[PDB]
Amino acid sequence: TPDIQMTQSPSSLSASVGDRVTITCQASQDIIKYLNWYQQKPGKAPKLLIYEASNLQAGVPSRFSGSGSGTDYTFTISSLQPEDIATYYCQQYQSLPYTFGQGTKLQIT
Amino acid sequence: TPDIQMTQSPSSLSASVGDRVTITCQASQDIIKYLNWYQQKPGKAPKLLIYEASNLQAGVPSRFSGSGSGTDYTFTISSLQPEDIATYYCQQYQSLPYTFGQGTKLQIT
Repeated sequence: TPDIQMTQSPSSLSASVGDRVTITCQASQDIIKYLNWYQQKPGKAPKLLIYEASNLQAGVPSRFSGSGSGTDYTFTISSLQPEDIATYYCQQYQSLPYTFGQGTKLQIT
Repeated sequence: TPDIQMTQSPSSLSASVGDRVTITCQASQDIIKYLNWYQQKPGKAPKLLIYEASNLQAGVPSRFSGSGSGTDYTFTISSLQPEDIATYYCQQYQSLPYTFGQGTKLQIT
């Protein structure tokens, strides 16, 4: 069985405080809605932000949101803040092995 | 609902090539068997090694194995190899939000 390949773009981004930022993920096969988004700050374990494409988890600020279906999904930060500097990942769980996108490093200009 | 907290030990380990290495992960509540193990090399995304406590994924060397149930789980490398140097994490998926242990950094002496 071929793995499902997740393609994330862009691989790095720098923006100013208060700007809007979007990250996309595309799957090589339809995964219906089974996609998660994680945040990882340096030296730390990943933290689940959004479950099943669009369900925001507890303790996550409302300026984060997720959308999409089929093969194409989007992660949005409506107003970038300093504490948001991290690497962000998408992950599919439609089929084993679960795979991650390559990651987007976010930095402030 | 309280989160389920995962406690991983040790947080860091140094060992020689050919040694046996074990990493433990304990949950603050019974998670039955719903625990995954991931490998992460620096600058790279995590890779799923083991699903539902003991099911080894494709492409993974047979020197890796997983065991446990209830609240206590173990990850074993039967013979440490240089390509094994990475950070390893456990993750529960019995309840949302899914949580990770703090990670074990593995290095060679």
